[PDB]
Amino acid sequence: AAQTNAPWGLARISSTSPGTSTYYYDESAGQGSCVYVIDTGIEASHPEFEGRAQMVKTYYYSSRDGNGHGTHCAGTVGSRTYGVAKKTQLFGVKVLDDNGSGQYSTIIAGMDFVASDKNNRNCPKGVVASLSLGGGYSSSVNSAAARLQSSGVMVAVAAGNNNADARNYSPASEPSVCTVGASDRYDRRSSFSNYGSVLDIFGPGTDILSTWIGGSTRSISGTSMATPHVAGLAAYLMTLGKTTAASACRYIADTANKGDLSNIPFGTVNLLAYNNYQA
Ligand SMILES: CN(C)c1cccc(C(=O)NN)c1
Repeated sequence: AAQTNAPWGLARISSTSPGTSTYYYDESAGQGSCVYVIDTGIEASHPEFEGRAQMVKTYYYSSRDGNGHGTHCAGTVGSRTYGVAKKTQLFGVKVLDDNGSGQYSTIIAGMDFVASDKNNRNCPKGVVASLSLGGGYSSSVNSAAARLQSSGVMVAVAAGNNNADARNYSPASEPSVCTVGASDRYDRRSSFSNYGSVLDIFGPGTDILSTWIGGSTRSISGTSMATPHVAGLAAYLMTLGKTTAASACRYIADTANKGDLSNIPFGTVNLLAYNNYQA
């Protein structure tokens, strides 16, 4: 399948060169997989989700996304126009308030929730969790992400946006999950992207167009935007049977475009997520 005039990040993950405009992908499109977006919520009513999104848990007074961040990330995972895996099932877990903030205790509870709740959902091709969030180093937060991965969920987490070593941030620094840095449309490390040995992979993160609340769209930037590209890619590859939740991060690194990014500090992987789709 081909989406003409796609957002640059979708085109990038289906190309060995920057600057293309068509997103090429297998038509299975992540059908049969499920991605939990652990964030500010998801505006499931957005036409771009086509009924494939639903809120399953909130830690606040409402399940509504009153911010937009979670809706944007969910759109990059699986919206029709802006998503990597256009036929996946999206589940929203609201651990962040409408200002985009959340306590670590709540974020941990949300991860534990997904590890259990997935045992109650039909996800025949497997389960992914996308965590476009974090703060300073916490062994408890890292352990919660490790538990979620161990339970059989492909966990993708944002590296963080401090132009610093991700070893000092969580859940970014948890080795057993998939830590995602951000790149721009010219194949440069995004100006804000964290780096370091804990990173597994880079994805498109500067100027990413996706869904927003109020049935809208907008372009924003962050490792929060790169993370759902990788989560959606994992769901897509799992539906194709090429990998599993336990092995998807390594498979994505195995098959990435290698050595093509600039301003990668020595000791950080130079790997850009790539779907390797051949029609
Ligand atoms: C919104 N910010 C700064 C953000 C976004 C995504 C991740 C993080 C983090 O600290 N990860 N360990 C921070």
